[PDB]
Amino acid sequence: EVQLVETGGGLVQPGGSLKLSCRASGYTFSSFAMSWVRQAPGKGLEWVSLINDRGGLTFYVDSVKGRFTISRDNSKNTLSLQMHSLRDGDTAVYYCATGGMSSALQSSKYYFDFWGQGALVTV
Amino acid sequence: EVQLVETGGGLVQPGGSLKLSCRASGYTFSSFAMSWVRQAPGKGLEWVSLINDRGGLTFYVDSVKGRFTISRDNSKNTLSLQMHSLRDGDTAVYYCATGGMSSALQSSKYYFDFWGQGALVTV
Amino acid sequence: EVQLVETGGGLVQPGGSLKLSCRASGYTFSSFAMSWVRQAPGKGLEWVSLINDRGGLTFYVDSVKGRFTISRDNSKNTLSLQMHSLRDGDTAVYYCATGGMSSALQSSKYYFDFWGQGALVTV
Amino acid sequence: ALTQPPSVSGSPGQSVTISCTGTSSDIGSYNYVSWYQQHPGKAPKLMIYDVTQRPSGVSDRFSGSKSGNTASLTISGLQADDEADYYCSAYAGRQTFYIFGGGTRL
Amino acid sequence: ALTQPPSVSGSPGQSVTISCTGTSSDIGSYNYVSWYQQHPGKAPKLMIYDVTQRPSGVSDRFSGSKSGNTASLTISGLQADDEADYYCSAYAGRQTFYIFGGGTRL
Amino acid sequence: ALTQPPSVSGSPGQSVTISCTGTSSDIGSYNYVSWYQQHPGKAPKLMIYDVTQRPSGVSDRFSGSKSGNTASLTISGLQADDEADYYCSAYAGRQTFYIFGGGTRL
Amino acid sequence: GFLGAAGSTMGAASMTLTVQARNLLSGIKQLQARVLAVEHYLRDQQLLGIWGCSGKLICCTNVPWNSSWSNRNLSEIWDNMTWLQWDKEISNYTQIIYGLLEESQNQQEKNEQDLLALD
Amino acid sequence: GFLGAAGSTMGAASMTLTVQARNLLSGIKQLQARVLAVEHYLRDQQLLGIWGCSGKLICCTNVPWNSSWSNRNLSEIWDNMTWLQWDKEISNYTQIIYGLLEESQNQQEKNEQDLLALD
Amino acid sequence: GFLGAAGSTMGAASMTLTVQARNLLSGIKQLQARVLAVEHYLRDQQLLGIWGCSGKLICCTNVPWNSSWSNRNLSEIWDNMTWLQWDKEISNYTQIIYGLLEESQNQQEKNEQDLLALD
Ligand SMILES: *[C@@H]1O[C@H](CO)[C@@H](O)[C@H](O)[C@H]1NC(C)=O
Ligand SMILES: *[C@@H]1O[C@H](CO)[C@@H](O)[C@H](O)[C@H]1NC(C)=O
Ligand SMILES: *[C@@H]1O[C@H](CO)[C@@H](O)[C@H](O)[C@H]1NC(C)=O
Ligand SMILES: *[C@@H]1O[C@H](CO)[C@@H](O)[C@H](O)[C@H]1NC(C)=O
Ligand SMILES: *[C@@H]1O[C@H](CO)[C@@H](O)[C@H](O)[C@H]1NC(C)=O
Ligand SMILES: *[C@@H]1O[C@H](CO)[C@@H](O)[C@H](O)[C@H]1NC(C)=O
Ligand SMILES: *[C@@H]1O[C@H](CO)[C@@H](O)[C@H](O)[C@H]1NC(C)=O
Ligand SMILES: *[C@@H]1O[C@H](CO)[C@@H](O)[C@H](O)[C@H]1NC(C)=O
Ligand SMILES: *[C@@H]1O[C@H](CO)[C@@H](O)[C@H](O)[C@H]1NC(C)=O
Ligand SMILES: *[C@@H]1O[C@H](CO)[C@@H](O)[C@H](O)[C@H]1NC(C)=O
Ligand SMILES: *[C@@H]1O[C@H](CO)[C@@H](O)[C@H](O)[C@H]1NC(C)=O
Ligand SMILES: *[C@@H]1O[C@H](CO)[C@@H](O)[C@H](O)[C@H]1NC(C)=O
Repeated sequence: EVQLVETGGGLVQPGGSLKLSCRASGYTFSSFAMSWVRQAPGKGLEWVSLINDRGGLTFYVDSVKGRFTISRDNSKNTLSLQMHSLRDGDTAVYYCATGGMSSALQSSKYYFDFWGQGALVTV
Repeated sequence: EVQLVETGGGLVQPGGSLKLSCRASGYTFSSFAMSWVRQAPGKGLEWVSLINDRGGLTFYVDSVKGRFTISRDNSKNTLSLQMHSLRDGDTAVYYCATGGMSSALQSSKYYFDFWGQGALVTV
Repeated sequence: EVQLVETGGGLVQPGGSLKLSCRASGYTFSSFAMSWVRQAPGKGLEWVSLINDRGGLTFYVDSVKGRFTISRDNSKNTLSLQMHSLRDGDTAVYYCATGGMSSALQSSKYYFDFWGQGALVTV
Repeated sequence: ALTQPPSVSGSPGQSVTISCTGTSSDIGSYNYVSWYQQHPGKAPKLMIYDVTQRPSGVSDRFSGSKSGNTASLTISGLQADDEADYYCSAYAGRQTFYIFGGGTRL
Repeated sequence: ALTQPPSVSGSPGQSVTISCTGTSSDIGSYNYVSWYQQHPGKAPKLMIYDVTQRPSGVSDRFSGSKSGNTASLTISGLQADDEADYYCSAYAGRQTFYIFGGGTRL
Repeated sequence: ALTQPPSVSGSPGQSVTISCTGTSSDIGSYNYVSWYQQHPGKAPKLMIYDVTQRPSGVSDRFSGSKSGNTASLTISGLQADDEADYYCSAYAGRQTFYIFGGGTRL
Repeated sequence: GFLGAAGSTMGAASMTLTVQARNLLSGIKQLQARVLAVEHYLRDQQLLGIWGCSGKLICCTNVPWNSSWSNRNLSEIWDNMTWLQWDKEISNYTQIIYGLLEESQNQQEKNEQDLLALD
Repeated sequence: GFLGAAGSTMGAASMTLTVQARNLLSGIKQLQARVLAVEHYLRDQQLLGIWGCSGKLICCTNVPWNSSWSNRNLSEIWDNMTWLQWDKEISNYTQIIYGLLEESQNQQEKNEQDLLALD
Repeated sequence: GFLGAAGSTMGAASMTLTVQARNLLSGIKQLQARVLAVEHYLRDQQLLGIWGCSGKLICCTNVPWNSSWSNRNLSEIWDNMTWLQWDKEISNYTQIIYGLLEESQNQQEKNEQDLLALD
């Protein structure tokens, strides 16, 4: 079956940096667009960043455009997220997911079809 | 002589829908760009929306742009304004007027030359 | 090496118009971009406007765009700043300076180097 | 927006003026300031278009003028039967097409 | 943002609905409203996409709809195993890609 | 605007650092932070440009530095003729070209 | 390679358009053949020009797909069909699409001219 | 139809440019004739290129109208004149307009390059 | 004049591209010469096309400078060297630069298609 596993660091301090990495299996990595979302204990679901199937295009929420980078290594089937400053309001369980965008040769998606286990980012 | 006669409903509930249709006579309809303007019963008159002579381009006041559509049929000599999601502030006498724009080949106007009788829209 | 001399007005009534003209020696105007930067009477320096080496492009801060125009004449080796509306918040010592940009055929400067002695404009 | 006096007055046969002011960008940038005469109960009719040009059907009593960012309509030889709600209107660029002032009574 | 009820409930076997209200521009214009069911301790699982479409591997009793500026998830035949936090999500254009509501507990 | 200390206190044989802090986006993105020395009664003279570059006519005792969203000018071997108002300036992109701080009296 | 993707799916084959574009420009009868090849090239470039595609290889337009030309879904068309089969499938509709593209571009250009005319 | 608008007013005739554009392209002297037609087409396309209009039938520039070339108003030019009459009235100015268009495009390209150079 | 700037510096020469470009178009053997000149012109136009530069004489791209091709500074390249010297300086790298430009334009067009797809 399809699997998606979040990995990365744990405790961070304000003003630092953190790289998260998702390993995908059970499907062709390069055939799906992906995104990063977060769930804070005191919040609901929210979207953070979106990456295309190739990786050429990236999109972010206004609150992180100047700090976060979403990237992907298609040969390693690995999605990466580099974060900076890591403010107290950024503490949450972060997830990566497949779906949410399409190449315009595949049908419309705009949905997050497969969700990983998640990893907790604590400031 | 030029005549513009507005026909449409004069009473709608908040959040409803009304289509106000202006019939033109006395001139070549397709040769002029035209607009809808409104005047509240106790206030001055303001511009609402402008449509090009061919109907290709439409412009609206931002406070109504998301809910009003201006359209025309040159073969029927008919101008219409489709209003949705009406707010209490939209109660006014609306007027059909010819002028206000020139499609590049003819001399400019930026004025409303011919005026109709008007129609009262109650929200 | 390079000398910048500014000629212009002094105390002018609000609502009028002034033209401050910078002449210079030591370089050809067509080879360098130039700017107007002002000294607040009681504080520091503020950039007002920048004009490209050829004069084709002009840039202003938003607080002055509606009142100030920067113009160049390479044949006369003359730079000028025309100011209109004369808001009394425009009192300052206005300095003529070189630099601020390049035309991509020289390494980008992004700084000012030669300075004149300025002219005090009051309102 | 545009600012226009709520009323003017004068005796029959006299010259009166109605001013129209507003932000300097909208009036100074574009020389398209029109005036309309709206008799009570009637739709407005064009009185002046462009800064000074008069349309056909309007008498010589009505003449436009502009200076700086202030526009005006001059009504010479004012008649008692001329009383109407007068409005000024101007082009405001591509983002905002037209701006109207308030009505002037006589 | 989207508004969801804090919680819903009902008897086993009962049909219930969960509403989602957003701004009329984004919900009306964009027909891309989905619902996710997040069991406690688990990541959210997609249940409803394209307003009325069901992914494979999802119970047929799960459905949804859109109306006006709102959308809803309908869960017929409530089971004890259906206790989860429900979330709605919608496309909001190019400036904002996704908008979400809070969780609704069964 | 950029922040800058209103004044510092130099002395013979010591080094002084004049700090400047601005928006992290503009300072981090555009590595074009210059420093000027404005003698009282005179126009500002360029002392440093770029993070570590120096113009002709200025000795090596003046050196710039950049880190994070901050920048500084370090001066050693302070002379009587060095007592002037120092200013920092940085490139802000196409919408605004330069951001300036206040003056620091030695 | 030239036509190397000819047997590939339409999606995969869309990534080699520059190979064909470069290679298509690579006794009197031989000069006639060269002139005719040039005329065919120029007619194709003029046809792209009138559509407003300029030099783009993948030109997106404002003409909707009618669905009567072909009722296949996007995934089936791009993943399970070749360009030869697709081109044969819609050979009866090509001139209609071309006419619609020309009309759409004429309306677009007039609309742009009128927008530029606004002060 | 091809040249059907030749006797129509300039305004109405501007809507038929597509037909003439398609009709510009459609034994030693037959080959020579085809080559000459190609050369004229390419000269016109290059001339549009230098003006920055390579992809359009109708394009606006930044060059002002002198008004000495023709002092007619837009209504008279577009509604009361044919394209043949207009071409005759400005036959002595066409190369001046062409030179001004080339200079304007050069200034636009240099200004665009300098604007792109800004970070 | 044609090639008048050939001995001038690259910066000054960049302002005369229009005259040199316009003069590129200006029994059997001369007809062959005309056809060959047209073919070379079209080869250059197609090369500009695949790079997305068909509409202008000065086209900036998204390919960074490698610095291994030439390590001269910008001022040296534009103010001291002539275009003949520059051509010699990088004569060994043209086939790499063109390929990179092709790949860059292909990625740019695909990105544009994906951006247009967003509702
Ligand atoms: C041809 O078909 C085979 C069948 O699986 C496939 O593996 C191969 O990639 C195909 N190649 C092309 C060029 O379509
Ligand atoms: C689509 O095809 C039908 C088939 O007759 C035709 O009637 C209709 O006009 C077509 N629509 C368009 C937009 O081409
Ligand atoms: C496309 O149509 C075929 C026709 O049977 C169908 O089997 C396939 O599932 C469809 N695919 C999509 C994505 O709609
Ligand atoms: C196209 O027309 C031919 C006959 O000329 C017919 O055999 C073929 O089926 C048609 N194809 C379509 C897709 O209409
Ligand atoms: C030709 O002249 C007649 C005069 O009445 C006019 O009605 C007609 O439209 C004209 N047609 C063209 C193509 O100029
Ligand atoms: C119009 O043409 C005349 C011809 O000599 C010239 O002198 C004048 O400067 C021109 N005016 C403009 C605005 O081009
Ligand atoms: C155009 O000019 C002619 C005379 O040259 C005049 O008769 C006509 O009324 C003018 N039209 C406009 C709209 O200015
Ligand atoms: C052009 O110049 C010739 C010179 O004799 C003159 O006869 C002709 O009328 C001129 N035409 C225009 C439109 O100026
Ligand atoms: C040749 O070099 C001299 C040296 O100053 C220069 O003045 C001249 O313009 C150069 N020739 C050209 C064609 O630029
Ligand atoms: C420069 O060219 C060399 C050629 O081997 C290449 O290895 C290197 O990565 C290139 N550097 C850049 C920044 O393109
Ligand atoms: C650029 O190269 C020239 C070649 O002599 C040299 O004189 C100049 O100093 C160099 N400039 C820089 C900044 O490297
Ligand atoms: C090109 O390569 C040859 C050897 O292959 C070498 O001798 C020559 O100097 C090189 N030229 C340049 C400009 O790199």
